[PDB]
Amino acid sequence: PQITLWKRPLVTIRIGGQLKEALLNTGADDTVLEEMNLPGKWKPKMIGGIGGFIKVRQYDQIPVEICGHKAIGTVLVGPTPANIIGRNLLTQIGCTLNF
Amino acid sequence: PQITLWKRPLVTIRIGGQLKEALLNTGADDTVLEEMNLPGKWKPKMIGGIGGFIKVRQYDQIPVEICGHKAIGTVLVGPTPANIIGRNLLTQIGCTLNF
Amino acid sequence: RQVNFLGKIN
Repeated sequence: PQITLWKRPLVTIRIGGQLKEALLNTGADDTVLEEMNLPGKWKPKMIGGIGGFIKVRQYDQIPVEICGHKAIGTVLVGPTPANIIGRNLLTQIGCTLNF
Repeated sequence: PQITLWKRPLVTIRIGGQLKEALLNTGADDTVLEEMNLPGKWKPKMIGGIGGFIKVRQYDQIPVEICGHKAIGTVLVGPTPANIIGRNLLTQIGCTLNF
Repeated sequence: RQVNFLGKIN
């Protein structure tokens, strides 16, 4: 599909069983999801953005379906103001920027 | 052009007659550049991200050449972690996400 | 690393 940028590029994604809306973010190296009680082992991490850094939990090899396109990789969970899909997963679904 | 996301989508831009490198960010509503001088009047503003909010200077109707394409719009200047080209200007150059 | 999400002006 082709997503214009008039509005925030939010799409439906499937992860850990749940369905949620997330922002396709080309300005994010990693994928960050709003707090959710995912099972499994994790490693502490610190990710930064405008305003500063936040502490998050890093889960690896987590399946994430993006707008029907299947992917699997590292997912960060923490106090982010929005569910964010970063390049680590966007590359897996063949997402590109075009103009 | 078509830009893949295996690396950060950085491009060169022309602003205020100067050249700079900026990140094509679909996860940003606005455009924010590191501290610099820009002609005209500005208004104090605030914008937030993952780490919270920061204070910026808001310049309106500023011409910005992005990777060869012309845009003229709002440009925020402040302590951003990196030069960011947001949707306000990405839409002007006809930029879309595709997969 | 860096997750540059940016909301609306405030």
